[PDB]
Amino acid sequence: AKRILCFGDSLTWGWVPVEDGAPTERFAPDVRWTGVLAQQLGADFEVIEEGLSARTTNIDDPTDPRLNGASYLPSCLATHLPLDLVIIMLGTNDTKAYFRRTPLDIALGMSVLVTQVLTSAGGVGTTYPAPKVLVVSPPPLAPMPHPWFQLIFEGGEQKTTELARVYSALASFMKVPFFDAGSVISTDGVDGIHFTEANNRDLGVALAEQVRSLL
Amino acid sequence: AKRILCFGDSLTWGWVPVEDGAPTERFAPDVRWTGVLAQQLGADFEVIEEGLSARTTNIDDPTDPRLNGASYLPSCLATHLPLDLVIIMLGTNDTKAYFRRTPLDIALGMSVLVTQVLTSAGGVGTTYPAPKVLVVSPPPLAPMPHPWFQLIFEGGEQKTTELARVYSALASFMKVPFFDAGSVISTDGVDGIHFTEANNRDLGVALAEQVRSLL
Amino acid sequence: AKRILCFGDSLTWGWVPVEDGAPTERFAPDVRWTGVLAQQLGADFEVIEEGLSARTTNIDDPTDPRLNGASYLPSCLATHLPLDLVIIMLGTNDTKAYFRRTPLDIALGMSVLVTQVLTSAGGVGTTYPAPKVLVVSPPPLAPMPHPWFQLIFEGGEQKTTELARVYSALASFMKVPFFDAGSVISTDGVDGIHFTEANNRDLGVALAEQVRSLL
Amino acid sequence: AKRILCFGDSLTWGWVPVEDGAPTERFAPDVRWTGVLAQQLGADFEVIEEGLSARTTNIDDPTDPRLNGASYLPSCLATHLPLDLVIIMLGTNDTKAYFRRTPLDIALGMSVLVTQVLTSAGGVGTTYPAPKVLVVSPPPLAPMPHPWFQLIFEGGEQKTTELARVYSALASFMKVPFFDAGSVISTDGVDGIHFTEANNRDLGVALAEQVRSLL
Amino acid sequence: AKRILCFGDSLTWGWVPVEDGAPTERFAPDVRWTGVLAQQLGADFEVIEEGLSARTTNIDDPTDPRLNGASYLPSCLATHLPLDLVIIMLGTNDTKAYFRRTPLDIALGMSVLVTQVLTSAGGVGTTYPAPKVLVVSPPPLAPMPHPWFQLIFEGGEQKTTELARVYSALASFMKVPFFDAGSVISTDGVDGIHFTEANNRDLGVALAEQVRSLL
Amino acid sequence: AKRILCFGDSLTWGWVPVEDGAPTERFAPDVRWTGVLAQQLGADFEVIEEGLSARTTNIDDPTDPRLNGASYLPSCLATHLPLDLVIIMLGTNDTKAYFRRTPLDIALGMSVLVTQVLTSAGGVGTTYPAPKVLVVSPPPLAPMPHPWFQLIFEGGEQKTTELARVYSALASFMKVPFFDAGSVISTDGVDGIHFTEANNRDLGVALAEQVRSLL
Amino acid sequence: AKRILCFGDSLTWGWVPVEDGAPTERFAPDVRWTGVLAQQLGADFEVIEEGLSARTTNIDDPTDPRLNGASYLPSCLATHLPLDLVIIMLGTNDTKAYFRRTPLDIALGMSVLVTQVLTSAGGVGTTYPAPKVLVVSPPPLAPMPHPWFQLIFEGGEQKTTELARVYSALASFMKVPFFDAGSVISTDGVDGIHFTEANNRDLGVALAEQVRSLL
Amino acid sequence: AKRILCFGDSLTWGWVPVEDGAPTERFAPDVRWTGVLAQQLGADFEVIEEGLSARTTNIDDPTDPRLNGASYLPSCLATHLPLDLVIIMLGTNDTKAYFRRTPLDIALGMSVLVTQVLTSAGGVGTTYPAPKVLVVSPPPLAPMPHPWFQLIFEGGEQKTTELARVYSALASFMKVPFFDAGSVISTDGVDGIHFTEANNRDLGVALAEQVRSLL
Repeated sequence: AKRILCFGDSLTWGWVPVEDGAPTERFAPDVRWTGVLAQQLGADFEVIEEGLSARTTNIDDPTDPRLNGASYLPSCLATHLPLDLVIIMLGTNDTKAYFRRTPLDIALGMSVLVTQVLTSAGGVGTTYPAPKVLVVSPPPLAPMPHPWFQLIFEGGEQKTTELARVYSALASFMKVPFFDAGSVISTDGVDGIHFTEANNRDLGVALAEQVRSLL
Repeated sequence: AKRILCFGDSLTWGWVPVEDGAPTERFAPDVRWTGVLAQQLGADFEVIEEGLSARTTNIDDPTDPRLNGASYLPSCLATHLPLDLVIIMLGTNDTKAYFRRTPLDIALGMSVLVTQVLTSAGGVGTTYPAPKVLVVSPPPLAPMPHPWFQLIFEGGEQKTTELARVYSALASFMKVPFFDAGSVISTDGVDGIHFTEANNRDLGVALAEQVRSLL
Repeated sequence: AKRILCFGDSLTWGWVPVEDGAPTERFAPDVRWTGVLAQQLGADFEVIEEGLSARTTNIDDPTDPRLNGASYLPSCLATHLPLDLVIIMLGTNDTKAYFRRTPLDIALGMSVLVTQVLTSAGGVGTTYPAPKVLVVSPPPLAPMPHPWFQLIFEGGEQKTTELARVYSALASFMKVPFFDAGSVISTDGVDGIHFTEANNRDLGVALAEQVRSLL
Repeated sequence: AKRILCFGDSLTWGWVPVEDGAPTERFAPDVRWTGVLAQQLGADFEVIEEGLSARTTNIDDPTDPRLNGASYLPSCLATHLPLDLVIIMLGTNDTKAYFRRTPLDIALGMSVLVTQVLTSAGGVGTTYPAPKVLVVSPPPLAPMPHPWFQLIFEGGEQKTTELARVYSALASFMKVPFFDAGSVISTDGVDGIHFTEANNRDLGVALAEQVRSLL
Repeated sequence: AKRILCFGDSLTWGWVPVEDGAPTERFAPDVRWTGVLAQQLGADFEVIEEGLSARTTNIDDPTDPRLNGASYLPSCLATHLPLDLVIIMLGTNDTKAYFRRTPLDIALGMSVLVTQVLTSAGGVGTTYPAPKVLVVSPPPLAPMPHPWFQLIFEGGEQKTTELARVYSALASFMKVPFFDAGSVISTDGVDGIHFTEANNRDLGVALAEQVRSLL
Repeated sequence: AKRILCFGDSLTWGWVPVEDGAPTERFAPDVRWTGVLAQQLGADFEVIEEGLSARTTNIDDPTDPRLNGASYLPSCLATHLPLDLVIIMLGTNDTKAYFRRTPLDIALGMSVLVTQVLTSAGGVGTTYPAPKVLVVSPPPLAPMPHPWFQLIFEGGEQKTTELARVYSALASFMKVPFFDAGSVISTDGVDGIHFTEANNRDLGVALAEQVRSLL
Repeated sequence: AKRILCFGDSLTWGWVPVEDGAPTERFAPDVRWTGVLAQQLGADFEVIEEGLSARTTNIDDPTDPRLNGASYLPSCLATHLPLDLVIIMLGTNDTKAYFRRTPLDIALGMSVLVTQVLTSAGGVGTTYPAPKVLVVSPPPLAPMPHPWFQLIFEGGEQKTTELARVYSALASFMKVPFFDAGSVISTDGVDGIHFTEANNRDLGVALAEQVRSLL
Repeated sequence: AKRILCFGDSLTWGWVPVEDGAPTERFAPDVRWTGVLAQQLGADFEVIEEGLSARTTNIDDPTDPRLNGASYLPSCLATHLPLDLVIIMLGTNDTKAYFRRTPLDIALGMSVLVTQVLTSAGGVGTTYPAPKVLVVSPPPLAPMPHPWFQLIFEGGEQKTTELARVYSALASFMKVPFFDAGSVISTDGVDGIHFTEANNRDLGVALAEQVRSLL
């Protein structure tokens, strides 16, 4: 089978949006989009789920040492070889107010991740090739009813509206494929951040189409 | 299904032993012991493969920044919740000559990993409990025909022979389960380090029994 | 007896406000609010005083390496187990001009401390549970007659007026108790920063009621 | 009342020794030696308990970031002013095999702590003087039935036999008070490391005499 | 022959401008300005090419650890002794938006490099003198059709326009030779950043005159 | 004799202002103000000159690792015991544009140096007392004809007009002596930054009066 | 022409051995082995000289920050693309007594450099492939008359005798070419470390044959 | 007057030996050897005293951050220009048992200091040349009655006896002046470490001769 690694944040993990913000649980394996992707691709594909809630592209979060995507991705790639394609959907967490990042800064973080994929051939001690990479801008954020989410994401809705543009430009320069998740879904979870069951279905179906076309 | 994360090194990844040392490829999904484990346990269980070749317990390798297990594990656990059990088989790489580690130093690295599993409840924003842990000593190393492996593993065999004892002592102190892989297989790969198809099968069958006893 | 850890800054230590700014002394053990709290609760409770003047939530002070609350709290918690409750009143120092922090930044520092309490079960080698936590916003700052305090707290009053709102939002999200010190006292010390004897009395009496409600 | 800070490790915290090593609980407040000390001294004195299990003099423990005594002590001293005396009993953990420390190295660690006490006058913004210091060597370790404790303390029984000598030499050089806990008790806990109820009583009574002599 | 080291970025390496941004190749050795310089100077001179694409004066690039000029230059000078002149043309990369540098900041980076050249006498174990230095401001950037170049260089056109003035002031203060590449060429490459064949020729001819005037 | 340490920057070293900016020489020992101070005090005082050109209060200069005053002062104090008084005149370099410091930031740097003086009793192995400290604001800067000095000091003329205010407030709070050099001289050097012969004489005479009054 | 980068230490730079140890000069361009190599190969090849005296494989020298080969090589490769072959001769400096390195440690450093070459495709923004690599063990060291060289190289002659073996093993494992300089020359310089004119000729001739076999 | 910087440790500061080890005071200005040197040389020379008790050549002391000679020297040299000669007597503290240094390691630290002096021309913004250097081995240590000194200097008598040999070899290689203090005095202080009045006189007279011979 061809092997597809989905690297991302809570949107990849499958965070169930709740009115009280947190804590929550994971969408069922056949409901979260990575599962819908697996189902739509079929049994000659294997999907590997590497979504970590709150993960950023390449910035340390002072509240939690686990969340720097670029710190983890090289080790993850070498763990999962052989791989055919890595889907990277990140950037939503980088738009939190405390990071004070512009859309460019976020695209630069994404560029680091893209380069990690492109330079991954061989892993540790193998003959395996580098996978391809698909850069995915997350859908724009929506208004958030929970006061804490409103606070931590101040300015974030605005910055997420620019990610499709800056990620498309980056992908074009780096000669790697791009897909805008916002082109097929809006962020419809009750919290303004996460995905509904239908959001997950629609993105999984859309990404299966992208994956088939790329391989 | 109950979820089992197998955190380890090349022995968990499925490195195919070769006479010329490296490079190599991965054992087929149903051949490597993690796949044997999955097949033996059947559909009431799910296995997650997190084996990274050359990984250590908790020591940076000056040749490769990807290999410190303890740097990666917390992020891995939070990625994969919900989990029921983490099987950790590490320590072989720590016995390389260049690390100058004693069996105690290696057991201390394992202790860090055990604590990371025991303190993992909730992950990022969830209601999930911590998984159980199973500490696994790898089998003793064997004579290595390739001169580079002989060099990098000088003194290593003797240290691997002590890991069942030090890990059992650690596990008893921390009140967590222990299993010695060396109690069911010898290291029979042609390189003196990695596993044959039969080694993989025997370990997968043995670990399935261990999993059933714990979950 | 139930053990209550009071983790804070000079307002917890008991700094006596003086017209010449500094130096000063500590309020007497029966006058500072932690002592009032102890007296009001009686012998079924033991109050542990951990107030360090000038302490911040989680930011290094360039003038003094002792003042990062988050650097100290985990060691403090493991020292003081068994614990039933940790009361945290911090954020006033974070509002000093030189830190250039917003109310959100300060609430994020508070979030780090909350998580350190919530994840403290066991300490070093024990069977003890984590304590509960009570997040306390300090009262707003008041006019300051001393020229140096005027300088270092420029913009601070306005930030302290926002802390009840941002800490309440945080506590709600994290599902932990919140209390606003500003709901029972104003900052009445002559320096515009610290507490009078009556401020200490009133806060100690109010907090005893909070403690009894939680334990 | 005169204020006495007891800075130490699990022997100050009051670890209850057990046959199975860990986990355990704390001796009751009236049983641990810091409580005995307080009772023996009476109302003219106040005892502050700052014992952290596994704490070293001044060395980072790779397994736990909380354990470097010298990292914490300056903040602790400024927290607890006004102080009349600091009793420091540390060095047992420094004798663990993995630290590879000699008795001299351990005494040098103690020297750092002594200097932190001697240089602590004023704290943050106060008129208080520096407290006196009392350097205390812990009793020699004893045979340990638990295999993990045997492993981690290999060579440590021997090193602990030398601490009275090297600490006495240090304290003489630094012109500060010294007391050997081994002059009054042997390590009689079932694990070979920690104190019995009677050890706690005997040491508390002995230290009360030392405090009265100094204050 | 007198030896001339040309230390720079892609403008010194000889990056061929392309409409799709990247990837590209190097201008031929007789076409890039360092080769024109060598040809124009003739046999009494020797040119050493040390241009690294994307290199900055003295600032780490978060996307690529190879790019800090000041990290490399001292090792490079000691490698190439004996030297008569070092031509330094850098600053263009420093004007990328993500570095948030002012013309002054960039001139201060150039100052570090100048001092590295001035203090280079002897290298490792030699009797050789320091070379002279020639500070060169790059020409102003121009409009960039590629959306990714436009993004990463936002604000850069404006900052590059100031480099001749700030570098001239620096060089005057430091009492070292200065030349403005913008005095003889405009940035005519199709991407708005790199040099055409004619730009290379004109700059090489001009720099040959500067070299003869200094050596 | 009483021992007076003069800790400062180029204005303490005795930089001779020159129209061409740099390089320069030092004023003669009887002309620089530290020499005038010595003469005025007489031979029952010993003046120790510790002026380092370009030194800041407590901020690293990216162009030169020698220039952080606070990195050097504790070692300097311990070198020169016994000492009666330390005169600190710093802050001019902190006003350089690249540091992006406010007058408050610079006063906070000064506070670190004051504390280092006040906590210096005993040095290494001695019985000697801490010296007193005299905080001195440098005179305001003047117009600078040299384009490099104009560049690096942009915004600094205005900041230096504020140092007397912020340093007087700091000194008042810390209960240490203050003197404004601007109260007796203007910056009359041809470069707008450094002192003329008369500026040196007038400041030395004034500081001798201050020293006598303080001891 | 095909481009050959010679990455090395003083043996590549062309250090002229002298009886007084240091300082010295460089062998003439037609005498040092890199120039003999160029002459032997002729105009279809281009030799790039990157030898830095005292350079180590991958270890910082406490006396000189310029000397870590692995710190410099990635930047050097990207500078000099396009490249066809990198010849690496290093390890002599790693045998200095102060580094306390074994032959394995030195071969591990070499491994880092080999990996840097193998992973160098593309450089910064190019279409160029990775060059091939040739690992070269230096000849064994000889007796040294200068007392300082005797001191700093104590144990080094014995370690250098082992480098051909360990480098051969490493090269075999990594599936890259290997050549032992010691197979064609002995270290005949008067200082017991550096090369004579004839040593340079013989190695240049031998390495030209090696190059012709690879390209 | 020519300016002579005496850079050293307690032997340069003028530590008065005492039977109780520490604390002590400084020898009077005309009794410590730097003052003897000044009196002997007379008014055409100016001696600058830069002796810091416990200073090492270039190693951090874990007990005291002030003691790394190499961290301080470059800033000191630039402070004290113009300079004619730097006399460096260091290495005694590096022989303390806890540093685990060999004589070679200490000579390498001295080499760093020598290079700092040799490369000091110009300082910050000046026209001044580098001073000359004189490398001075301290005399051999002697038997020590104080138990703390016996402990911390274990192995030091042997190592200090080697310093004249290794420093002479170093100075010869580096082509700089060397003088052995042990050629004119023995360490006659009652503590076995520091100098008597006569030791000071004898060394000061000897060094005056060395200074005149070099200048």
